[PDB]
Amino acid sequence: QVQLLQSGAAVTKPGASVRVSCEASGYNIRDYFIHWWRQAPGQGLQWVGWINPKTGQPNNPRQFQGRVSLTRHASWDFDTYSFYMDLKALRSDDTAVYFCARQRSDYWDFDVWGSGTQVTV
Amino acid sequence: QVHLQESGPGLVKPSETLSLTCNVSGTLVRDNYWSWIRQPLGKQPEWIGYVHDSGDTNYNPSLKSRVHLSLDKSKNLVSLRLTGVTAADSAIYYCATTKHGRRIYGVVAFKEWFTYFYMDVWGKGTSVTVSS
Amino acid sequence: TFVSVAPGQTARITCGEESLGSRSVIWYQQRPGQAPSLIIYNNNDRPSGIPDRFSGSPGSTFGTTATLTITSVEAGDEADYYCHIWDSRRPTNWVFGEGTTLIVLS
Amino acid sequence: AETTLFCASDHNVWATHACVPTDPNPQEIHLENVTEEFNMWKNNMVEQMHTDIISLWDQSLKPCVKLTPLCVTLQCTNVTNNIMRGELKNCSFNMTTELRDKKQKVYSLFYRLDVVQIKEYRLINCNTSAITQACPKVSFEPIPIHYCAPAGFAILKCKDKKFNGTGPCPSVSTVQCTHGIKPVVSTQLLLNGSLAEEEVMIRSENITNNAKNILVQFNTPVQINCTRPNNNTRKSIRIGPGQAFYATGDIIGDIRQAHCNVSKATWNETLGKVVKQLRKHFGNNTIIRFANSSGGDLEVTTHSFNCGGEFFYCNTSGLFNSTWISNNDSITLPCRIKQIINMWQRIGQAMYAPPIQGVIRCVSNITGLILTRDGGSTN
Amino acid sequence: MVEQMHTDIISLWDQSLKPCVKLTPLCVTLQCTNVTNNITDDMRGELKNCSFNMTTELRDKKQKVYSLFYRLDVVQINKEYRLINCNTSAIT
Ligand SMILES: *[C@@H]1O[C@H](CO)[C@@H](O[C@@H]2O[C@H](CO)[C@@H](O[C@@H]3O[C@H](CO[C@H]4O[C@H](CO)[C@@H](O)[C@H](O)[C@@H]4O)[C@@H](O)[C@H](O[C@H]4O[C@H](CO)[C@@H](O)[C@H](O)[C@@H]4O[C@H]4O[C@H](CO)[C@@H](O)[C@H](O)[C@@H]4O)[C@@H]3O)[C@H](O)[C@H]2NC(C)=O)[C@H](O)[C@H]1NC(C)=O
Ligand SMILES: *[C@@H]1O[C@H](CO)[C@@H](O[C@@H]2O[C@H](CO)[C@@H](O[C@@H]3O[C@H](CO[C@H]4O[C@H](CO)[C@@H](O)[C@H](O)[C@@H]4O)[C@@H](O)[C@H](O[C@H]4O[C@H](CO)[C@@H](O)[C@H](O)[C@@H]4O)[C@@H]3O)[C@H](O)[C@H]2NC(C)=O)[C@H](O)[C@H]1NC(C)=O
Ligand SMILES: *[C@@H]1O[C@H](CO)[C@@H](O[C@@H]2O[C@H](CO)[C@@H](O[C@@H]3O[C@H](CO)[C@@H](O)[C@H](O[C@H]4O[C@H](CO)[C@@H](O)[C@H](O)[C@@H]4O)[C@@H]3O)[C@H](O)[C@H]2NC(C)=O)[C@H](O)[C@H]1NC(C)=O
Ligand SMILES: *[C@@H]1O[C@H](CO)[C@@H](O[C@@H]2O[C@H](CO)[C@@H](O)[C@H](O)[C@H]2NC(C)=O)[C@H](O)[C@H]1NC(C)=O
Ligand SMILES: *[C@@H]1O[C@H](CO)[C@@H](O[C@@H]2O[C@H](CO)[C@@H](O)[C@H](O)[C@H]2NC(C)=O)[C@H](O)[C@H]1NC(C)=O
Ligand SMILES: *[C@@H]1O[C@H](CO)[C@@H](O[C@@H]2O[C@H](CO)[C@@H](O)[C@H](O)[C@H]2NC(C)=O)[C@H](O)[C@H]1NC(C)=O
Ligand SMILES: *[C@@H]1O[C@H](CO)[C@@H](O[C@@H]2O[C@H](CO)[C@@H](O)[C@H](O)[C@H]2NC(C)=O)[C@H](O)[C@H]1NC(C)=O
Ligand SMILES: *[C@@H]1O[C@H](CO)[C@@H](O[C@@H]2O[C@H](CO)[C@@H](O)[C@H](O)[C@H]2NC(C)=O)[C@H](O)[C@H]1NC(C)=O
Ligand SMILES: *[C@@H]1O[C@H](CO)[C@@H](O)[C@H](O)[C@H]1NC(C)=O
Ligand SMILES: *[C@@H]1O[C@H](CO)[C@@H](O)[C@H](O)[C@H]1NC(C)=O
Ligand SMILES: *[C@@H]1O[C@H](CO)[C@@H](O)[C@H](O)[C@H]1NC(C)=O
Ligand SMILES: *[C@@H]1O[C@H](CO)[C@@H](O)[C@H](O)[C@H]1NC(C)=O
Ligand SMILES: *[C@@H]1O[C@H](CO)[C@@H](O)[C@H](O)[C@H]1NC(C)=O
Ligand SMILES: *[C@@H]1O[C@H](CO)[C@@H](O)[C@H](O)[C@H]1NC(C)=O
Ligand SMILES: *[C@@H]1O[C@H](CO)[C@@H](O)[C@H](O)[C@H]1NC(C)=O
Ligand SMILES: *[C@@H]1O[C@H](CO)[C@@H](O)[C@H](O)[C@H]1NC(C)=O
Ligand SMILES: *[C@@H]1O[C@H](CO)[C@@H](O)[C@H](O)[C@H]1NC(C)=O
Ligand SMILES: *[C@@H]1O[C@H](CO)[C@@H](O)[C@H](O)[C@H]1NC(C)=O
Repeated sequence: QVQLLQSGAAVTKPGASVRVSCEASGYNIRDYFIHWWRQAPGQGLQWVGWINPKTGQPNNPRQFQGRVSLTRHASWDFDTYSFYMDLKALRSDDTAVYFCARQRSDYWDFDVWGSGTQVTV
Repeated sequence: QVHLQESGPGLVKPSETLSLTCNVSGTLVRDNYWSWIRQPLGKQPEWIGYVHDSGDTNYNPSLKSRVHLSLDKSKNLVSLRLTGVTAADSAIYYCATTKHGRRIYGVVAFKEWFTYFYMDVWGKGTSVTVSS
Repeated sequence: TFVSVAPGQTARITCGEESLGSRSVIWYQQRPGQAPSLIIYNNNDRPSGIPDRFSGSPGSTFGTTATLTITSVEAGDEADYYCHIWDSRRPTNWVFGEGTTLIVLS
Repeated sequence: AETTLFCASDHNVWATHACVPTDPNPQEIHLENVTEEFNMWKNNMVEQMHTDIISLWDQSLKPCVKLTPLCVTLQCTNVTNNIMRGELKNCSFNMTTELRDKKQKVYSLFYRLDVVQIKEYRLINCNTSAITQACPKVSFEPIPIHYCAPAGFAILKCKDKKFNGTGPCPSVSTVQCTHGIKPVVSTQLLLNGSLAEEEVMIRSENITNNAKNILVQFNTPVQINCTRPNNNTRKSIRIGPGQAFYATGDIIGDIRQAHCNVSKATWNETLGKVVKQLRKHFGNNTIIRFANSSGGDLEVTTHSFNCGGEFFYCNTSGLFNSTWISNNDSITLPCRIKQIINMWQRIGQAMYAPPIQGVIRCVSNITGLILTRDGGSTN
Repeated sequence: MVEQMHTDIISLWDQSLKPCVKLTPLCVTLQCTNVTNNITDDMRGELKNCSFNMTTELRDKKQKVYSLFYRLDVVQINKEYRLINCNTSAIT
């Protein structure tokens, strides 16, 4: 039962910050990366960045650099893994559905995705 | 040469502000660090803060809000106002001059140093007493 | 404290607590009925005009009390001695050290 | 094929007892007209070495004292100092005396990374794991080990220089076993390793992929020199019958921050070679930046390693801060020491590295880097 | 053969001592008097009647119990004693 349960939708004013949770369970979370994607209304998908669940190391592009903080929290006995994505300075262009997929193997084959969190600004 | 002359009331009541005024001859006030030292009779001296331009002042934590130092560049004078004096304040006062330094002991970029002051030359003396 | 030493002999003055860090001791000297006067700063660096007879223990040593050596003492050095201490691992001491009275037998 | 190999080691955590010593002279046979397809990413020797190193760590840590009573409430005042940041904490606590019915109020000097608040603090690992003190006599100095194949197997070495990590190797030799691998446990910079032959070598499993790290191998070493200038005197506290705990009792003066220096004149033009070899892959016109660190755990944001028995965590934000365009001063890296170590990314088995008396110094060789690209970068 | 025999004997001793119980609670403060033996002058203290609190099946409870310990087995800390090993090692 590979589950990537996300949090509820949030509405936030410009200049404030938001956090999106991606509570993960049902597999070896440490083995596979977690890639955050954002999809604007109507437009195609876009890459927010990946996080390694072992070392907590993120990797964001130049566009999202300095404004996205990808963190992970490991529960006791490694049963659940709450993956948080924090956006610092939201703008009008930041409204989107945020998904958090898992990278199963080196093909970047995202087989499990979160339900998606609608962030509106 | 540097000459320091201090003049004050001589006798001040308790809870009444004391104004001790020091005149320097030999160098300009803006070019040196000015210090005040109060020595109780039969005891050690006690540094009660120093004053300069650009707001470089640190006073004694005991006499934090009591003693205040001011400078007069045109007259070449330095004034001290001590508020709320008590019987323990009756002491000899000297108006001296500090030349700072830097005792470095580390990497410097990590702020592993401290600045130390010392009385290069001395004043004359003013044994201000308090009578209730 | 009181210390008495004959002329022409070394006198050792200890003032303040034990060392704890990189310490800078400034040794003053107050004559009777006179203002204090600098004789040593930075534990060895005498100011201009002061005699070179005086010396001080270096601040690089840890756990040792500050020591002022006065070799070949004369009548002029019969006076008080207050040491101002600047330790890196101690906040600023706005009160001078416990004075020591050097008394010459003459 | 894959097979288990043994050491050839010439007190340490990397025990030389339960595997054979070295041959007096290596036997190297140059196989002429042989072109074998190597692939270091699917190499099983790496996995066997990782498992062996973990096993040696476990067998070294196993017959030594468990610090079970230390997870208690700690009255932690700041250590005597004038100051910005109180890194060292003077923590007092009730500890079990060798008699079970008696207690002793003792104190220690912990680090800020080892204690979390609840003035009442507690050790960082009380929530997640049990703790085992490392043995004071046992040293963490890396020692060379050569992994040698059993009978019926052979080890092929690629003597060809300029060798990419994957693909055919025109110059193959067979060796009985390897050189001194010297297992240094470090992040963000490879220390004490092979120094290449011709030019800086960039190796990654897929260059296009970001998710996979980039291993850079240097020509000449970059000398890095550390100091923990604090004294950090050690004192023994008998926490039970035959069980002793080594605490930082006091510090002789100048509480100073630990640091490792790199030369600026060497690290510059070392990064010059690195950006030249990287522009060899990403085109001859792209500007190549180096940035601080993306983020993550403390072991990854900081160049973490073991110097002289103490675990350093150097910032290295001044090293990797450069922009490169196509056309005796030292970089001082402030490091943070830590005693509660969770090695091999394992939760459940922590470790208390004891204090080392006196001052400690690194003089080590940076012989490589680990990097990760930033992703994105469409055109 | 001597070295191998010695190593085998020590390992047999350790293997026999492994599954047995650990007496870490026994390192406590013991009130020791003399066992009733008239007054034998010297060699009177060779057996000491020592009382101590011991743990029970329930961790929250203790019990006052007594036992006869030899003089060589104990060391004084006038009546407070402890087992001689309590600073050097642990007993199985
Ligand atoms: C990584 O790279 C950095 C940068 O290069 C480097 O930082 C350096 O750290 C050292 C310590 O490791 C610092 O050295 C101190 O420097 C001061 C200042 O020395 C200068 O100025 C004096 C004149 O005031 C000159 O004579 C001198 O040549 C220098 O120009 C000194 O105060 C220090 O020495 C005293 O303190 C030590 C600690 O107690 C004592 O052991 C020593 O004997 C000295 O005490 C004596 O002198 C005192 C004078 O005030 C006196 O009061 C005492 O009684 C006693 O007689 C000390 O040497 C240096 O400042 C840093 N340099 C820079 C450029 O930042 C790191 O070390 C390096 N790390 C590695 C691993 O390489
Ligand atoms: C023990 O620790 C204390 C506390 O940290 C140190 O005292 C400090 O000493 C430094 C260095 O002299 C002082 O900094 C100086 O202050 C001036 C500004 O002061 C204002 O701001 C501070 C707080 O920021 C207030 O406390 C103060 O009242 C004022 O409002 C600046 O003018 C100074 O810069 C100039 O001087 C230095 C050296 O003289 C030069 O390097 C500079 O370039 C420049 O010329 C300077 O920043 C600081 O204010 C002191 N703090 C306090 C609380 O008094 C002790 O030095 C230290 N002692 C030992 C023995 O280790
Ligand atoms: C990369 O390799 C270099 C060498 O190629 C290596 O430098 C070595 O570091 C060690 C560890 O700090 C140094 O050994 C120490 O040196 C001094 C002087 O002899 C002593 O204080 C030490 O002895 C004490 O510590 C030992 C360890 O617990 C105890 O066994 C011993 O009984 C003492 O208590 C110790 O010998 C060594 O001098 C250097 N240099 C060499 C070998 O040339 C460096 O550390 C390596 N880098 C990494 C990250 O591993
Ligand atoms: C055990 O305790 C640590 C702290 O000692 C917990 O880590 C904290 O997690 C909380 C979660 O809300 C964060 O606010 C803190 O930022 C974390 N720690 C620190 C040191 O800043 C850890 O999650 C706990 N482990 C459990 C409950 O399994
Ligand atoms: C850590 O704190 C302890 C608190 O006890 C300090 O130990 C005291 O040090 C003072 C120094 O003047 C002595 O008078 C006391 O007797 C000491 N108490 C005990 C119980 O030993 C200790 O010095 C502190 N250490 C540091 C490095 O700050
Ligand atoms: C990235 O480098 C910058 C400095 O170039 C560091 O960012 C600072 O971090 C501190 C500590 O969290 C903050 O108080 C500052 O506000 C930050 N400055 C800026 C300009 O953002 C950062 O620490 C480096 N990253 C790592 C992992 O070391
Ligand atoms: C690593 O070093 C960098 C560079 O010194 C630190 O970034 C500075 O942090 C201070 C506060 O500690 C800020 O005021 C500066 O603005 C930062 N930026 C600079 C100098 O460019 C960084 O904090 C250090 N990292 C950690 C984790 O301590
Ligand atoms: C060892 O001492 C214990 C007391 O600590 C003795 O036990 C008592 O013996 C008397 C004998 O008259 C009984 O009446 C008590 O009820 C016993 N009290 C207890 C068990 O708490 C014991 O006899 C002594 N053993 C010797 C001298 O061999
Ligand atoms: C102790 O250190 C903490 C953390 O830096 C600081 O907030 C506090 O003011 C310090 N207390 C004293 C008495 O120095
Ligand atoms: C140690 O135990 C005593 C028991 O009365 C308690 O009052 C004290 O606070 C404890 N000290 C610590 C935890 O440092
Ligand atoms: C290794 O890199 C070199 C230099 O770019 C390249 O020519 C070679 O094909 C690479 N190896 C493989 C197996 O692709
Ligand atoms: C590192 O230390 C060695 C040995 O003391 C010295 O020769 C070298 O110059 C140092 N290098 C630095 C500080 O970069
Ligand atoms: C490093 O060298 C390059 C030229 O190769 C120069 O542009 C750059 O400023 C240097 N950086 C340093 C010394 O930090
Ligand atoms: C990065 O390098 C530039 C140029 O030397 C310098 O101004 C800047 O402060 C450096 N950043 C850090 C964090 O050291
Ligand atoms: C550290 O302290 C010891 C105390 O015995 C002293 O001998 C040693 O010199 C100190 N270290 C340094 C570098 O001064
Ligand atoms: C660093 O590299 C030089 C040159 O290869 C070598 O001679 C030296 O032993 C190395 N030092 C180490 C590994 O500490
Ligand atoms: C009996 O026990 C006491 C302690 O209670 C001991 O000091 C003494 O030597 C023993 N012998 C006699 C004869 O009292
Ligand atoms: C045993 O426990 C009781 C409980 O009240 C205590 O008074 C007594 O001193 C203890 N005796 C020993 C030998 O520990």
